[PDB]
Amino acid sequence: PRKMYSCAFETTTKVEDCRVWAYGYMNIEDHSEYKIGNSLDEFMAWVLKVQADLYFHNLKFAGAFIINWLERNGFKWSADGLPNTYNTIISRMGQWYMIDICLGYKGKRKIHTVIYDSLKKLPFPVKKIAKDFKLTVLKGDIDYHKERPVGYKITPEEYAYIKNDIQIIAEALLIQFKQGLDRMTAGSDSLKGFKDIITTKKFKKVFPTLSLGLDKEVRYAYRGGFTWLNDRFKEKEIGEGMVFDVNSLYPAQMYSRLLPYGEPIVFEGKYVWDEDYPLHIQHIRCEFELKEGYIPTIQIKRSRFYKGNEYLKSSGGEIADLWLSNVDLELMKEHYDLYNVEYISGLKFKATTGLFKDFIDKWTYIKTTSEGAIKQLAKLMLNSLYGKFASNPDVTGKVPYLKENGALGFRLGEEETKDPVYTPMGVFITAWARYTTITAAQACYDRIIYCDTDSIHLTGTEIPDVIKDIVDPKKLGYWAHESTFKRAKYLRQKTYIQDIYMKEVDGKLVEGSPDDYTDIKFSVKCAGMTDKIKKEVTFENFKVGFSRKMKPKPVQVPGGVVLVDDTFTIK
DNA sequence: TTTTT
Repeated sequence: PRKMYSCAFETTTKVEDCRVWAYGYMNIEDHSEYKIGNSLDEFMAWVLKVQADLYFHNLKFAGAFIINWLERNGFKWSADGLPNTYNTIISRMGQWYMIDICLGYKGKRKIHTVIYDSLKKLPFPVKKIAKDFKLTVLKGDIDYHKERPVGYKITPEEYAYIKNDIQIIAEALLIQFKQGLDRMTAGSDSLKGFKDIITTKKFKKVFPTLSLGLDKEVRYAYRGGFTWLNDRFKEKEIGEGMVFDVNSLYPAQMYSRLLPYGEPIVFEGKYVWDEDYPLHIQHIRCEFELKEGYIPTIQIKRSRFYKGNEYLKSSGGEIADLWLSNVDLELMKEHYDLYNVEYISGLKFKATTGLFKDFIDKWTYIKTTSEGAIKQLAKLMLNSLYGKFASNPDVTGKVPYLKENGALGFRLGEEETKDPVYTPMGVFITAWARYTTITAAQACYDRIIYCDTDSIHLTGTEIPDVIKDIVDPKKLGYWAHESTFKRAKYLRQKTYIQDIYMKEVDGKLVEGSPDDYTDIKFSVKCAGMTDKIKKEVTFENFKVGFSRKMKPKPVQVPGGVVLVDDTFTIK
């Protein structure tokens, strides 16, 4: 039985002198067992003797300073566990998942101490986890720009802050660990809770593993949410309008849409209706023109010769080679006119609508009859399951080494292959979800402004008649009227601002309407903006260009990493 | 509005 601890480092800001000036660790299953020093060598010695599992919230940060030490202390990265060797799992994108420090072997059992990332399990800021889990959290933050030489003495205040940080993460991790949720990520915790309910044996027969070629083609039909801005509104300031959000978009699809399963069946040319294999993916070649008065829906995989992340109005003289789920193809045919079509090949699948019902009823129930921590975790169980299917085959990531500077550095590693869960289920879930949003936006075409996965934004304050019957504040799969604004401005996908109508309900500010409001909440949404950068934004300064050097970014220096106030610009 | 100091 390996132990588990919540750990955190408080680091220096000096680009020259970067080091741990305070550390802390807390036994997760025993918060009385804890320590808070000020010496990394002190910490690291312990890290080597414990033979347990550690968890730093946002390993990415703390993981740096950890590598720095290992490299300068008889440790070097190694493929497969070796005495005084250390392996790691860092994705090709810079996401840390595990640092496995090996010390040797006792007969067989590897003597090691694995360091994990809590963020991969509780994907939120500590401050947030505190609030949503209702965990005591001290207000304020340790003075970061205070000169701290080596050996500096930690004050009673800074002490409380550090203990508090690791206790918050400990109280959270413990709840999941108290339910089998002992995986590396939330996703895997969901895949776990999901197998418990249907049985691994049933899972194996339902979601068989596919060949590498078969999976490659199925992925050709995979795509994310539907994010799109109507040009008619691009960069213009508009008046009143409203926002609608689907109640649990994915869970909803998983609960009642016809979803694939089983062994696929290849076919040539155009798919032929088959009752036992209702869903399919068609490899098709054609040209197309967006029907007059319809929203674009075709996105050709980024970086080839078609504006990446943009929905095409037409193929523009060039032939398109696409792999589409039948849900995606039915949609394309209603919004576009297709010419010179060629149906090449495809895959049929058996399908049912009862695969996730038990899973979803269970966790929804808990979510409904629970509060604070339990509730959030339940939502986490419910919202992290879909993604696990749309696996990412190639686990090829970075590899560390001491860079010519005394700082941390990386480069590309060998080529490794992980086995696909069941990608066809991923293709249809996201497809079904897009269909949900897109058909609603299209029915509101005359007022549609912006769409983003599970929400549509319309001009006007009155609920559209075509939408009325599927509008409801709580029901799963329904559209909830989330807000109404007095005015707004959209610049680009996920980049806008609104003046929302707020009212008073029992003592707090809540979304209101034109006929009942007392305030106007200014609201900004832009990929990468902060609470600080936001305070400087307003209607007339919000435009393509707006920039400020207020977005700190990881700049690895000798010893670990530092956050330099860099530049942020709306492009 | 990835989340860390």
